[PDB]
Amino acid sequence: AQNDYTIGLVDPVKDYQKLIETRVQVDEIVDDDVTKENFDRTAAAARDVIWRLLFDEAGTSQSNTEKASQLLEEYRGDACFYDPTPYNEWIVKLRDEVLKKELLDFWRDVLVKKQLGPCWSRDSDLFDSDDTPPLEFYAHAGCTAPFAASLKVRLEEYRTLMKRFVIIVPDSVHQASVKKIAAAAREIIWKLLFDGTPSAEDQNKAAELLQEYKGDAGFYGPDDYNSWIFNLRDEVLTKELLDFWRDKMVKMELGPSCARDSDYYDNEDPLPFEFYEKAGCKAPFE
Amino acid sequence: SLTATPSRIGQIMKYGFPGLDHVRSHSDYVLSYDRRNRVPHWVFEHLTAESVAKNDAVDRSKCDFKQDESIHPFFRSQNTDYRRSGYDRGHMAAAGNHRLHQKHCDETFYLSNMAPQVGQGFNRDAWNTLEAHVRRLTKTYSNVYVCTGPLYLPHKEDDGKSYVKYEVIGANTVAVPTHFYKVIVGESADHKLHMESYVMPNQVISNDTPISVFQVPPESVERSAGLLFFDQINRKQLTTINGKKVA
Amino acid sequence: TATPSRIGQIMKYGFPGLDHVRSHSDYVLSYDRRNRVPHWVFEHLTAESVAKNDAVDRSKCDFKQDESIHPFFRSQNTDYRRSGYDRGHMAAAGNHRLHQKHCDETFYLSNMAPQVGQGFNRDAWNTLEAHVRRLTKTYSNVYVCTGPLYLPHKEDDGKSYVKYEVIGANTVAVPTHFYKVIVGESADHKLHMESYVMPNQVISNDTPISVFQVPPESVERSAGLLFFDQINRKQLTTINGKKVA
Ligand SMILES: [Mg+2]
Ligand SMILES: [Mg+2]
Repeated sequence: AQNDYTIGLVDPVKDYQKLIETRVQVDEIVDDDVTKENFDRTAAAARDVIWRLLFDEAGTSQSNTEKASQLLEEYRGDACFYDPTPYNEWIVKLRDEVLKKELLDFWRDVLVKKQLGPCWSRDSDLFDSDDTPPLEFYAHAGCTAPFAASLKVRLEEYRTLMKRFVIIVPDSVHQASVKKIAAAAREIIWKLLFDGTPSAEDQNKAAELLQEYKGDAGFYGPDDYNSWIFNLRDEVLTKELLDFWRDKMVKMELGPSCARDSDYYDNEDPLPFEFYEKAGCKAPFE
Repeated sequence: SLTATPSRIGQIMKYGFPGLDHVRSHSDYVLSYDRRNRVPHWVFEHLTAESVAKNDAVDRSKCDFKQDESIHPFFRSQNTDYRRSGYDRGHMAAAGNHRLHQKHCDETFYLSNMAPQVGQGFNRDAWNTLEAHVRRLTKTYSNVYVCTGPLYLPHKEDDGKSYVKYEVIGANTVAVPTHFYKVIVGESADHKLHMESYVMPNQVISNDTPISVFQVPPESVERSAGLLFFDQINRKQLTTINGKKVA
Repeated sequence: TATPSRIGQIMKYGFPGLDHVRSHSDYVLSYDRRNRVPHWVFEHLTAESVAKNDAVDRSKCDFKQDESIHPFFRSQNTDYRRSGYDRGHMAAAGNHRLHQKHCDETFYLSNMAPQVGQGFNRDAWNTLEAHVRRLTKTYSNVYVCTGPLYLPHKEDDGKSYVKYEVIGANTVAVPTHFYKVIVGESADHKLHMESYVMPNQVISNDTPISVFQVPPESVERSAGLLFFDQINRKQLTTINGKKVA
């Protein structure tokens, strides 16, 4: 039933756990007032049964004391999170009954050894180090708190230049420092290729730089590159540097920057097929 | 027109604000900036056929990625953060959604509008496909409202516990989101409202993957983002959600 | 029954941010809906407001969900139970002793982040909270901002990542660190700042809290917030015990 919190003496811990699981640990949004009462009613049923298991004189202590110990431990673990006060007050009366009836093994082996007295900062987020530890609870029948002792104690020319000069720096300044190395890359390439008829060595050195200058341009803004690369191609073709055109500019895809090489572009952007479509060549892509 | 205008902000934000963290207005989009992560919490856009139409007067080639000086220096992403990071500077408010004027487009290139996105297979492909779809929605709906933003979603580990984990790049520790969303409302000719919402992972996605597979209930985006979208619309008054009729 | 609004008094030195700001009777909170914990809380303390009061009994207070938060973003007791984490006050209950109600309001789960219990929440973090309260003996007024951090670590690959646990069905974020940034006002009207970052982990009871003092600007850079932005840092007399000169 809805308003019944039955904990049988057959499997007390299991009956107790089912009530918590269904009435308290609900992963649906519930009024905290409801949840608090649900736990208070489960707690009260648990306390009743523990008291009976220990003192009723039915059954055998062998069996019933073990049942009480297990239920007490499970119940206390929940009380530390949901409601330590009722547990803290009741556990004092339980001890007092335990001692009066001279159940000293249960006092020593269970309540003391398993530290099942009042909840405190060792076991509950409802407490902290400035609260008074429940040391005194345990100081009965020759026992002390197990925690008592603890408390007493408590190309590469271009690269290197880019590595040196390229911190909160205004865009236009950093733009210019990038341009200075960009212009300096463009001007030596034009020398290497057009001071006369370029050697195989100097065609390699021009292609070397142009690939890395393109890569950097694709990040810093390839708009200058995209204009100028057309001028370079036209001069390559006027000077008849066919070897340079085919094996370097075409083969290594040194045309305009695009979505293949740069985050300035995406899918919908038109690829630069037309740039490569000279001297019989085609774009190295698709 | 050429600056943030009170009438336009109120037009863009017709259906409410997803959140109120560090909200900034540009000429044609609205941005909430996440100072901790150095990327937006969200951006908001109101698209029409006119505003997404190709305009000869808009040259995207004149636009460069630049630091946003209206953000305190401690919380600005910089080009240095993204350089050789393995990530693109990915627009939240896409440059193609803002073609009424050059400056409208220019303003999408502030690094405060950027988040690290996988390039090939996402920013440049699959994510663009979603962007292109939202623009094409203007041919169905006269007005298309869209909120775009990052997510940082948990995964399970060998210990059985759940964890959020993400790379942060550069000296400014720019966060790399695990996923991105778009939550979209179109207004039809009659007074009907239609919602779409997508969540796509920030990773290489196959080019043959249709964007439809990334459709998610809007409430699951809300729960993950810590935001409420289109709060002025009761969801019981939508006509469809991800192509599915509402009661 | 003072005339100026309490939120205005507490927030004298600025707002670190303006996301989802709630004013309680004696503290101010900005709530992080994505993480289901605060971005920050702010308190203004005096000797009176932190003094032991017969009329305030912390044991009468209950941890409760904040019904003013939308259901999607609300942390719940079920999220913390057997998580391995305490429900950790950002605005500590011991800081708000003028009235029972002021104390009760710090037990809203919206004021909580997951905190390591023994060795942290219950101990070292409490030691810092007690230190901030003790400052009201030196300074007439003590202003303090407390909040979570989610700090990156570097891995074998030379890359940096932010990693943190999320607990319960409501995926409540477990911060990696917490800070307090504190300003005391002297009787000579001079301003003194302190600034701590502590890891959300077991800390030895032997560890002096001074070990955890860091420059305030480091906390700001990491938090994505500005603290006491109405004080020019050249206006301060000391920062973490050292003279500004
Ligand atoms: Mg893009
Ligand atoms: Mg605490």
